[PDB]
Amino acid sequence: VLTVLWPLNKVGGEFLPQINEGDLLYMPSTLPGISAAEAASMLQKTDKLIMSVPEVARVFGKTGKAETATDSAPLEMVETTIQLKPQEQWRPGMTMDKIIEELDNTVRLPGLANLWVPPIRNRIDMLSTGIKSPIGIKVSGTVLADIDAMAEQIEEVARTVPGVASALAERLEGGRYINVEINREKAARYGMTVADVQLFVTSAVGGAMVGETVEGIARYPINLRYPQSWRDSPQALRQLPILTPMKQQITLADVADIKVSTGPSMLKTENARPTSWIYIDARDRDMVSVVHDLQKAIAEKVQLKPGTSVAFSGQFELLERANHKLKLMVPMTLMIIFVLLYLAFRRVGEALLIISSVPFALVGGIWLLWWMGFHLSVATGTGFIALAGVAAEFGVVMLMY
Amino acid sequence: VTSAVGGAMVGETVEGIARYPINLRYPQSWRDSPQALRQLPILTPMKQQIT
Amino acid sequence: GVTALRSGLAEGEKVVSSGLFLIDSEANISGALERMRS
Amino acid sequence: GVTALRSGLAEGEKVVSSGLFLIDSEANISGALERMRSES
Amino acid sequence: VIFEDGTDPYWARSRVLEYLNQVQGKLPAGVSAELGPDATGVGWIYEYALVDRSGKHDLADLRSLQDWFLKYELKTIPDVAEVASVGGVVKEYQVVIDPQRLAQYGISLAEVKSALDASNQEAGGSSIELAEAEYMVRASGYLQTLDDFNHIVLKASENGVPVYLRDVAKVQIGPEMRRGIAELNGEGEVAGGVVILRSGK
Amino acid sequence: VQVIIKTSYPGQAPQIVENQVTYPLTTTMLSVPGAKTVRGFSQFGDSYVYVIFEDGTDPYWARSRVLEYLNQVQGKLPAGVSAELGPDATGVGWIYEYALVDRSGKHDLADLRSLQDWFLKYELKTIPDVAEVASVGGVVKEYQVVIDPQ
Amino acid sequence: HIVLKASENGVPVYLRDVAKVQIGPEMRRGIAELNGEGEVAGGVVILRSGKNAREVIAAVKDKLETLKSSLPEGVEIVTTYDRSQLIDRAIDNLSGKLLEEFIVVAVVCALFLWHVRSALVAIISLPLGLCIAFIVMHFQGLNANIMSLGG
Amino acid sequence: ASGVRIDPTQTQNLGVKTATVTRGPL
Amino acid sequence: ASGVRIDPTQTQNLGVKTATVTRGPL
Repeated sequence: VLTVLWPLNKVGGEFLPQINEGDLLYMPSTLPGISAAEAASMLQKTDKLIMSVPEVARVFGKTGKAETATDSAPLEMVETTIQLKPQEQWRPGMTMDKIIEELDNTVRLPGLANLWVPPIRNRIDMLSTGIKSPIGIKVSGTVLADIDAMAEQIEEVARTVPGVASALAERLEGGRYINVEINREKAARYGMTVADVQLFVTSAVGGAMVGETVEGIARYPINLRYPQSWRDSPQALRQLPILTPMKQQITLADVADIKVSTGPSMLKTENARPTSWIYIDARDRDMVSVVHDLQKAIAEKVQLKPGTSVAFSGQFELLERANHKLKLMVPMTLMIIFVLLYLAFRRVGEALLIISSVPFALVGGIWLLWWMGFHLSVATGTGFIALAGVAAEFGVVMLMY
Repeated sequence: VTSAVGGAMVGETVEGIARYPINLRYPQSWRDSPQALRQLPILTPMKQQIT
Repeated sequence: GVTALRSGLAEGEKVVSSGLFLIDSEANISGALERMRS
Repeated sequence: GVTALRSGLAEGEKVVSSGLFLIDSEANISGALERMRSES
Repeated sequence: VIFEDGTDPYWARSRVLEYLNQVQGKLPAGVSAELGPDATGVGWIYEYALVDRSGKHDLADLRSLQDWFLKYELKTIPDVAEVASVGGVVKEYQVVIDPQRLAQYGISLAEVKSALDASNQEAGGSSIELAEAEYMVRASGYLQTLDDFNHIVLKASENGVPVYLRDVAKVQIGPEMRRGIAELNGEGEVAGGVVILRSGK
Repeated sequence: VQVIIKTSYPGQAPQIVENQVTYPLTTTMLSVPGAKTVRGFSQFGDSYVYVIFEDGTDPYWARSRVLEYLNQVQGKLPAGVSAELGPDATGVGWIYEYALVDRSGKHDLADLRSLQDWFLKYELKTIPDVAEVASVGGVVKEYQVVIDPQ
Repeated sequence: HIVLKASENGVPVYLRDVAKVQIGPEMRRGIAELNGEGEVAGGVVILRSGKNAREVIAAVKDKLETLKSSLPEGVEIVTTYDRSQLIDRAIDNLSGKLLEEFIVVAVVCALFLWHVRSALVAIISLPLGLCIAFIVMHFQGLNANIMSLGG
Repeated sequence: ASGVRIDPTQTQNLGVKTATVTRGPL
Repeated sequence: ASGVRIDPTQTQNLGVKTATVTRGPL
């Protein structure tokens, strides 16, 4: 028994083994304020690099969302669906982990945190914890400024950790604004209501939809707007032409101040509490070790602020739930195994002999895991519960003779 | 009747999570009683001053 | 549905029939065209 | 398309005009922006 | 609507809902039939009064404290269907019109109402690309100061001399029409809150 | 089990979407029978509310439940806006994904998006067990009335 | 020819007089790129949570043949994701393993039972133990997957 | 540290709708 | 050391263009 104490303190811990799907998704995170035009260029540049790897056959990049409520992705976020060639076409010593390595090493741009995950895996992780990456840290509070400050520190300590490849926390107020601060008094002078002035913001400057054409089954948007030239920039907005009700020719600056500012980019809430998620990408180490190290680095080098809370969601959250259910599950399996022996042979002393024959089958598995180079997980965990009932089945067919 | 005499809500202020009612109304003096209602001032469309 | 040109192109030149290449809601047209050369 | 500065630079100096966002982002993360401010 | 014994509570609800749909049109234009909470009068579980003895806070301040802080700190509790505000005062922006100033300024009650209705919203100008970044064009326009009310434009000469809401009205902060009153120990009006439990929990 | 609630609030800033649409929406969905957690997304003119239900909850019970709660909240929302109920699926439901391409040039991005939106979407949605055929990418033809201020 | 204004004369002012009416793109809310060499329009099939993907994908792949005729000349549907391909591989893998074990057990329960009828006893303990499980799953609602077959 | 280069400029090889400049009347 | 270093292959893949500061009338 005291010999199993070695492989034990040598193996890693994951929630589930990384199941390899025929293909995988590129998700790359970035700072809040990117423009659709640039982000879309970022997409094609990124795809060209992905496709430059011999193992991949198709690449389907996607910034923004698809027409469905099952997709609330910003135009700043990127999901690309990478299709890997048939396994019987990979280069010599090529393996999944090895492909991802050339991908994360080839496909990379400044200020862009790479993230590679199998589709089904990812789609489920997000539906469970919300985090797209295996390791996630949730900073919560009621002061966006505070929680952002926290996520930022936690962000940089995360990249000092041995096995982390990339760590980015989404900002809660990295959004950029051009404010049209309308001046009631100024506008009133021209006989204009706030609503009157605003029509130029929604339609003249912005391209608000005004109606739709009806073409058979289909519909298409109709809209009013000045040529882009008049709405190129702030200064342009300050000289935005306005024909007042009293046929006076003025400029937007005559009834409003236009100030550039910074504020919320997208308000993320969880149970009505604002929150920022820090996406961590570690794939060389085993999971549990990484998070256990993150928990240390974070604890020692980051002083929590009053309203701020830090948490470790992701798969690790699923792992902890399962372990509390397993440690409360062993006695169950140990009193049920205890009674089916208490019944077959009826002897109290005798049965305690058989059930006490399974701590020998445990050391057997652990040594094999280590040699096979595996990690502890709900996968292996299930194996030991099943294995127990077999060392207890055997335990009886040796006491039978 | 709805706004001058009664105090029908006309809109709401938006103050963060909260909202508060806005309303138009004559001072109570003009709507104190029946007789008061009979002399309720009305500025007609054609700028005529009636009751 | 067809615009006449005073100058800029030569008879026979090829031209793509789409402003559908720069996102309406604000791809900065000047900078969006720049991305197509180098 | 062009903006005039009242101060802050020197004729000859080079300034990035394309790929600015991602680069500034990187300079933001690497602490450069914060370093730039703590210097003045 | 009272249902017979042994009726699945949530069946009864999902049933009323579908019937509401096929009756919504049989109702007057403006009106809409709202579905009540998942509880009943019996669900009234915990009831409290809000009181500041120093005077620092008044009936209006407390009702706001209730409506916009307590109501949301409590409703997030499991098995709680509703946290109802009882008593207190609802802050109301009272535009009290002088009938005489209307005539003196040649402005009709209707004109006032319409002007108000156009001086209290924000608007988006979409976005605009600067430095490969997305700039959201946001246009103010919300009422938030008494002065903002006072400067609701009603009329403007060719001169550029405008006539403001303040010229025909006084804009004061008053109480809304109380629909319910709460009194504590017979020595003061107060703002209260009652926790309502989901029937069967 | 996940029920989605998408609300559109055109032109309104993120902070306003949160205060007037999302927040009031998540706080009521939290006190929904069987609700485990609720995730909210307040974007520029969009409000995504994700309602996650506890294990062993009848999927269609959860839906019929959210619906009745939506009814008693529709009035607590801004005039124009209406809370829409999401599809019967989730992100995991993404099963088969394809791209539309004409290499000759005869058809462009707009033509293809139309082909998708008004032909393929309807040829596929009539398939059993398919909850939604979403268009991804492409260009939506728009009649642009560009006004000369002068 | 949207009328904006008209004199007593009968001379009207049209939308064309103050505006240019062009056909342009709407604001893209999502962008799709293929193989890093072009922007494209895509479509994604979404399955009703709790239903059969494999079952659905076939119906989809077949309906697409019905349409290859109806499709405009030069239009090509290149598939970018197919969950059906993984399913087949996964179910063929567990099937294969189920066959190998059976045989490797038989061969082994046939080298300790040196009579053929003895081996063919412990052997016919599987094709029967199989059926009972599969018959049970049909009353349960458990389809075949690496996890249900893995058991 | 891959020195693998990609062409940054945009790309459209999946088809383009083209028309040639004609000399004719309005 | 103020500033930030970036692998010249990434910036080249990003397609970084640059412009020289000058003085004159706007």
